[PDB]
Amino acid sequence: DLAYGTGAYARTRGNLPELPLVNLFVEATRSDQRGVVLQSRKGLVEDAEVGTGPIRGVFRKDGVLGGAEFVVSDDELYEDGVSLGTINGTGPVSFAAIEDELLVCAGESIWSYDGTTLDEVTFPDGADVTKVAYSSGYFIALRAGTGQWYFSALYDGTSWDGLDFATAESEPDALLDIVVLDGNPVFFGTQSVEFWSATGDPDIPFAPIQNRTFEQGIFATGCAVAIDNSFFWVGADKIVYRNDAVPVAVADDGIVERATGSTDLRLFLLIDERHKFVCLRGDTFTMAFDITTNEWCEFQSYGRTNFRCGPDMGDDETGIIWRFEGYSDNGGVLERRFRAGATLPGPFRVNRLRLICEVGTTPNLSGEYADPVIEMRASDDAGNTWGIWEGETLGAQGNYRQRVEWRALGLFDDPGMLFEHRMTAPVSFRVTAVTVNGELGGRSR
Amino acid sequence: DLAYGTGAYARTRGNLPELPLVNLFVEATRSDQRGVVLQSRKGLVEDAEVGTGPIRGVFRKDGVLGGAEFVVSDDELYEDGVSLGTINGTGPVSFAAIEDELLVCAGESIWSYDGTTLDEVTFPDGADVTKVAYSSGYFIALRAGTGQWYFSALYDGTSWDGLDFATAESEPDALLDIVVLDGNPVFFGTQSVEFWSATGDPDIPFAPIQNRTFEQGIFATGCAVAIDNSFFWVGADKIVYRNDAVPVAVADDGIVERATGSTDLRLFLLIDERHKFVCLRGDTFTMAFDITTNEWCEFQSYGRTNFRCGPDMGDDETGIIWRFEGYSDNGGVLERRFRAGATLPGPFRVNRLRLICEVGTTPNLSGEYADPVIEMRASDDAGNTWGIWEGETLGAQGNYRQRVEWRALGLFDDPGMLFEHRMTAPVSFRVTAVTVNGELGGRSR
Amino acid sequence: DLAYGTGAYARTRGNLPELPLVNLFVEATRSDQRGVVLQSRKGLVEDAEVGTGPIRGVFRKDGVLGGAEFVVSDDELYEDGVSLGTINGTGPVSFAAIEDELLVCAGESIWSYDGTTLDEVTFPDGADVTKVAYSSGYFIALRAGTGQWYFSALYDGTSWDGLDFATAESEPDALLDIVVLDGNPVFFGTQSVEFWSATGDPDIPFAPIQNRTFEQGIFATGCAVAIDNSFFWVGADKIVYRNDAVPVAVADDGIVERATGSTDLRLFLLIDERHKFVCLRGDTFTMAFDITTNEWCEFQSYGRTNFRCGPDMGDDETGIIWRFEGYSDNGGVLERRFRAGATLPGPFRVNRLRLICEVGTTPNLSGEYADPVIEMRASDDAGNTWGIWEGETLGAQGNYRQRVEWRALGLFDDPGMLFEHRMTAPVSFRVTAVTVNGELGGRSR
Amino acid sequence: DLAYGTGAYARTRGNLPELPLVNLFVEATRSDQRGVVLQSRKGLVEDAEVGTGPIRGVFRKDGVLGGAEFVVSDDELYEDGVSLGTINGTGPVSFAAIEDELLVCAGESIWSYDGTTLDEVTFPDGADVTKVAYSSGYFIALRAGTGQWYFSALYDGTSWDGLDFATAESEPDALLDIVVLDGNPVFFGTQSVEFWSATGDPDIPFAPIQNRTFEQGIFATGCAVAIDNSFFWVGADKIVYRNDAVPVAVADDGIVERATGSTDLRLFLLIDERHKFVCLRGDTFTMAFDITTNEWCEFQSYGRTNFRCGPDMGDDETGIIWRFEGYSDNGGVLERRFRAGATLPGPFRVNRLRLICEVGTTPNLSGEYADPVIEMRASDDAGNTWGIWEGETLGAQGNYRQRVEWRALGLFDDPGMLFEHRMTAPVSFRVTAVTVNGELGGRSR
Amino acid sequence: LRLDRLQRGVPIVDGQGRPNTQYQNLWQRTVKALEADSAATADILQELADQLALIV
Amino acid sequence: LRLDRLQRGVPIVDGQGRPNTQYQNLWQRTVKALEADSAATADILQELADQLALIV
Amino acid sequence: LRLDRLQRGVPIVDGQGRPNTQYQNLWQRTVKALEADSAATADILQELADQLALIV
Repeated sequence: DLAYGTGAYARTRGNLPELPLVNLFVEATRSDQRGVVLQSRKGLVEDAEVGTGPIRGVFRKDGVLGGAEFVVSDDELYEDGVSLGTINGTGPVSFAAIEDELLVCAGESIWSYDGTTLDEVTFPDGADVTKVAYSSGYFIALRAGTGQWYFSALYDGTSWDGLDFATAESEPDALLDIVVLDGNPVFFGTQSVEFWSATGDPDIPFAPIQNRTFEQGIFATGCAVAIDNSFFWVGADKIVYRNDAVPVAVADDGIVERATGSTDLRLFLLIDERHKFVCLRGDTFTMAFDITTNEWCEFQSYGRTNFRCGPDMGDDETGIIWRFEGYSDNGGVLERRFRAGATLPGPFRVNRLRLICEVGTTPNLSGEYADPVIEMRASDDAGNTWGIWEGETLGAQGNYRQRVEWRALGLFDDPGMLFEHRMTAPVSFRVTAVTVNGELGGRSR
Repeated sequence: DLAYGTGAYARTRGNLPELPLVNLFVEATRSDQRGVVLQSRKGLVEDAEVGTGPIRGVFRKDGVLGGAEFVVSDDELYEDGVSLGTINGTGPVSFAAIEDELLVCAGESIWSYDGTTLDEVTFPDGADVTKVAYSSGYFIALRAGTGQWYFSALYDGTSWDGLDFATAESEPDALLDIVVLDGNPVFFGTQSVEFWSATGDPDIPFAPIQNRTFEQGIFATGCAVAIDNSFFWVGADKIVYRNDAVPVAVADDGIVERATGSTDLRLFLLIDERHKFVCLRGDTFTMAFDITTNEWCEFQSYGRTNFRCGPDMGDDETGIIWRFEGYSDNGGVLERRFRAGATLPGPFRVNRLRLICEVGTTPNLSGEYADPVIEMRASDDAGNTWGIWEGETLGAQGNYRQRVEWRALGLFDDPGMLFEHRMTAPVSFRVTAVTVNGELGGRSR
Repeated sequence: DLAYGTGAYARTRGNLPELPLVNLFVEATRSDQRGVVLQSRKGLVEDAEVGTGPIRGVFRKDGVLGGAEFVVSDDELYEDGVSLGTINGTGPVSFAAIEDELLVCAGESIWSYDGTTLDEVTFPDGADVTKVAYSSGYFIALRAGTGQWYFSALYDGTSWDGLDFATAESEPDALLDIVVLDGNPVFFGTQSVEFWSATGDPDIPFAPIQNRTFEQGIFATGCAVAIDNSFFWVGADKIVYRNDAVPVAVADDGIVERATGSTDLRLFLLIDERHKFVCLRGDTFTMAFDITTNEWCEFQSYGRTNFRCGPDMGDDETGIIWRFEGYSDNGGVLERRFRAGATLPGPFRVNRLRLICEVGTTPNLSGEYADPVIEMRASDDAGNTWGIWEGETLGAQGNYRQRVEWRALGLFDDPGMLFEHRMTAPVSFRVTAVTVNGELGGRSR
Repeated sequence: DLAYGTGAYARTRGNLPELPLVNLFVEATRSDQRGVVLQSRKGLVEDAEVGTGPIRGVFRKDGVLGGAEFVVSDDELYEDGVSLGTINGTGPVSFAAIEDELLVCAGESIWSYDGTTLDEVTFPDGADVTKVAYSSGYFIALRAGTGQWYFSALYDGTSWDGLDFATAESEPDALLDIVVLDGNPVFFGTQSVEFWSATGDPDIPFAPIQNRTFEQGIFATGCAVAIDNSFFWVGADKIVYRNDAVPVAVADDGIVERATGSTDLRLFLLIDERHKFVCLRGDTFTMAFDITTNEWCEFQSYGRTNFRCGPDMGDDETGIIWRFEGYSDNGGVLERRFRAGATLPGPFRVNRLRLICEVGTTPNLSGEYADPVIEMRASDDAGNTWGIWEGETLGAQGNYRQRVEWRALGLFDDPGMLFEHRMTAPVSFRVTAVTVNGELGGRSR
Repeated sequence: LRLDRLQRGVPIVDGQGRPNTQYQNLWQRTVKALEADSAATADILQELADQLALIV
Repeated sequence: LRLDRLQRGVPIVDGQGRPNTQYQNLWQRTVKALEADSAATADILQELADQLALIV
Repeated sequence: LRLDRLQRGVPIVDGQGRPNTQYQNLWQRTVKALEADSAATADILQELADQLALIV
């Protein structure tokens, strides 16, 4: 039995062997003695086409403004597929909504929509607002370049007072993000993380919770996500931290090494039926951390340098909103790649390689993908140099008794053996186990 | 010794093997060395036939109005089988009663009954009420479509003031449900869960518990119950959560997968002698989570697409109230199905499959059920394709030494073996163990 | 070595094998390596014959009214064998006494005694009183049928004021029991349990402790006892609960199954030298839960459908007071029954069954009980059908080397073996261990 | 499988064997079954040439004065390479900055820069200031030789009042250091550590936290750093302590031995991708405690008696600021040395010594380093006397299957065997394991 | 609501050190009483200054 | 009499989460001070109303 | 300045039962407010005795 990489571990420092997990994530199961399996992420299909440019943010609340959607395609605002106006700003888009009023921030200005028209919100001193949030009946706006944050009127976001502001005393530099945790605001600056709580006093509505700050400030705007009564944020050292009694670095050495090579990082949310993926997106990667299994994985899109689905299921190049359905990425090819290997203290002959996986589940009876092809390649020098791809079939529809066997391979030595498996068919795929030199029995499979 | 499925794990993603548990639940025992035994759920027997329509709610409190039978059939209210009037509303029915007043809410309006006449309760602004509860001498009513709740006067549910109102600040959308935990009201909205307590003040009767909220919401009204000084609720992500310092997802991947396939979910309660079942009911399934054993089981009714028993022991089609009695389901049959299997590394020969179970306990001596038949069906491709059912006899009345055995089941290769056992006789059933290739026989039996 | 049933586990649902323990309880010991032994309860001996009807309650306090005992016989109060008056009420009898006054409640009215005469206490509105108690210098009386509890004056139970009442706001139905835990009253209602604390304020002497209520109510009056800074009470679902941070169900499935078959349940207390038994008494059973060992046992009386001794060492078809002494029940026969069994995967040959127990400790030299007889029977169908009793002798006085052995038991197949041992002598008895197929070879025993 | 030293343990007392770790640190990994590997530190490459003397402090805050570089080369202040003025000498340099004010202290006086000119700040009584910090809107300064510390006005560093001072009562000697932890100042003196918190009162801004002090003082000024929601300090007994409810000594016996032999100690912090090194620097050594792995390593620069990089990544005798890249230490040689071995009860024959390390990853193809040389040197008398270095090749570029193995080491005896491995090439290096008497296999490597 | 005492056999802290609902809400009541009575004292000071000004 | 403060190295909670005697009694003292102070404030209000009446 | 409430997910107690810095300082602030408010109440009583005589 070979142990596969349960999490994406690609550490280029030290030339350590890499175990990349592409479009596959570990999920606990009860039907297997091992208890865990590798399952494929669902493909992306077009839920709706809105706008022309990249989607900067999608907002959808059933109880807000009749449940209509709000999408910031490029620099315009669209509601129910109808353009409302032009939005100025180049940063990440933040939404803050109440029963009848919606506020949109793009990095420099605040815009208000109440179901009638879109109007620019007059801000004190005409300053730029990094992002806008809502908490305990108030609207919180972070002024760009300063450590002071303003709060609007009670259930009113179009009236901002110059004296209605509070300053993060312990932070001598500008704030960058806000997260509403436990109904209270949490401020992420470049140097510290501050906890504030509502007071119920109209004069001073929010007060800072003393003796609790984290010196690992946020890296940039939009790098904090609130999940499961906690939050995950990218620190100033390009390290992902989770909120606890003392913050813990949930990102291993490989994740931090990959992040350090990227200039822009964005932390957002991906939702599967029971899986919550904290997705960190860089220039050329998009790595998702699953909190249910506490494990990292990598999402990739075929033919592109980065995953198509961005924050809020928005395409990063076109105006397509994506949703998880089927196993075809935009009707194309979905790639699932993983590695299984072992370290050997001496010579080891490999006669069979069995891949206990799912078979005979193809929805296509004819065509190119009637018999899907899964390829394997072997390496002895810790994955540095690889052999040719040898491909087998997962069996046609109904061939549930299919053996995924790659038998007769040669000798492996001190560095160890590493086999890479890749599947590029738009059908379901699940990996249960990988074994070497199994028993040869059978019954007319 | 084969390992059977202690819980209902039917996950179709990745074509994982399924271990359905129909009408059987795991219970701890002291007699055997394993300490776990599968027991049959008791059958449903009619207790009262009231109303020519589906039963929406049943109320019984001995100290309230003399302990009368207050039930709600289609557009109808019944007291001890006597109609009191017509109730308007198409949502779940909620009751709130004190020594001499009973308030019923069907999702549209509030109806008051004092033992003499059934009246409609006037509400501020003539709005619609989703849920009505009682807490610390006050009657709480959630306004439909808004995040506001109104509290009545002291022990008077017919007097509601337009100023007696409170708003859930942490959640800007509308509230959906309310439970009473430890004598205090807990409010479930679409985006947050709020804790409130009665701070002894007549002018302000309830105040929120600061810095204690859950970022998860509630799927819909009626999806929250309370058993062990704690509450279970279906989150906005179709995941069942248990109350704790940090809510825990007590629903596994298969349960959430089945829930996501249903457009309507209802959480209610079932009571067995010691077992507390939190029952999540969809359009085509009914999964009961056992509080004592922390395991999921499936309840089905023969000839129906869903379990007949709904909330408060009420039938979903006819005005019959059910009560766990015997095993006969409405005078019909009761299906008890389970699976026992194993994963194999190579070839394996199954000479004998023995089922250590309940035998010789049939109350019938002359009918077709004088000797019940239990059918076993074997599969080699992880349950995808099955063989023909083979029947065994559980023994006549008094045959306590009957052996349930299947011989010469063949050879099972790599993917593993899976045997499904189904018993559809209206007599008591119990499964202790499943053994493969056991020792040979002893004395005469 | 055979593992005998350490606790009474008789579950008739599913026809599980039963291991009933009669008049025997598990006690930890240091003499033997196994650590635990089975000890027989002492017999019932004369202590006082008071009245004619059943003893509904016995009160004894050295510092109260000179230390004279107060016994409630059929409709009659007695002090030192002298009747004091006819008491009204068919409910459980409750006593509340201070150094100069005793209050007796029979479920309908309160009676006061002060060493001179017995009188009826004038209660507000002439309402029926469920039960009375004493706490922190006040007398508490629960109004029958309502959720009202009244408190008397300071150290005086004859003056009750109508306005001196308090309510359980979180409980809209009637209260049923009170327990004085840690100087403070705890109220058991049908649907909730409330914690109250004494206050130094004389206008309001008691205040409810917020955020600590158990929704498991009480079955009926007299179903709550206090041991070792905790309390045990029967819930509304006929489940025995022990007070903790969260109430814990100390009764397994068998106890609740037996309880549900009984209409009336009474929870009272029995005391051995170190063993504090919380005894649940039903229509046809009496089962004691041991505090020290956290295990259950059955108490039985020969020739009667239930244990002869009830609450406060009082009888039900007589007026004799019972005390624990010797090993003869009312000078008659004391029965000790237990079972030792094992489950087998195949055939097993039992040649010798040894019972390491008490031998040669009989107090009688002549007579019928000079050589006590212990009988054993065997069952191969998990106790459904038994063989003929085979009797051995425990040895005469001084035969401390006597061996309790049964030879040539035979062969036992798949379902397992179960041996039931019964002794019915008024002599002492204790079981140390049961062994199967022991080693031969002794020395002139 | 030889066990190598995971941390620098050089204890000269008792002539214990020494296990130095030079330019290598333990890093946890997931690819290897052993979990941990030895990773090389990155080489120093010049980033900016500022001044003509040793760097005393480097300040770079993006939100302060446009994110300019403030460097203290010797006794001069430089802004982005432009001289600003002359600063006082001997004492270590401390910075305290806000959005428009920057205070620099050098142990004698305070200098203020507001973006226009550098002005000396007049201190009360003309006393000397040792340390300057910023906390909760105030500027804190330590008067030299006294146990009282002064605080300035709100957001103003040039306004110090003689009456705005607070004294540490529990420490009668002078204070030496300040650490801003959790937004509050912590004062390190020669005899105690004081915790102070901002109370928000304008007249008295800071109050001490009573019943929270550490009896261990600080060795000197600049020996306290803050990281990971805690602080590290050097006690008066030259032992490194971590902050906790009870401070722990993270320095072992060897670390204290090295510290005691030096007269000057400086504690600073170094950052690698995921590694936070608390670096303690003496006159002839520079050790680093890893936060993530809790292990001590040693950093050295070739040709110099101590590590080149001082506090704030500045050179110790030249005006060069360093950065970590390419393992080419200033264009020279980066030495990596470590020791493996084991103790033996008797004779032991070593025939092969294999090193699982980096192979074929050199970026040089025409230079003397096209093939790097790693030298092993063996010892039998616990490392006291050593043999001749024997060199092996790590392989040319692309040779990923190179075997780094010595041959026929010989007989070793009771004291044990100790092998020292040293590589001095400017290439990446990593050690996974050291194996003794490995299996003799292979395939055309 | 009268401020409640701490019960001997009741835990106010969970397994991981967090405070439970009962202790959290009890602390909330105590702090609310602090703020309310401090506001009452401030009002007493203000109205007493008014009394000194106007009456004497 | 004086309200003590929590010590750094003194535990206020037991292994199972229950409060010990010291912390329980200290909280008792704090809450008793709360109630006494509130009663004093109520007496201040009553006597101040009486003062207003008598000066008027 | 303002007395803070106890957070749901923040532990106020360490592993061994000792109170952490945050809870210790919160208790310090609460007790300091107690002493300050009690001193204010005593001053109110004393000056009320002074002024009960002043107006008369």
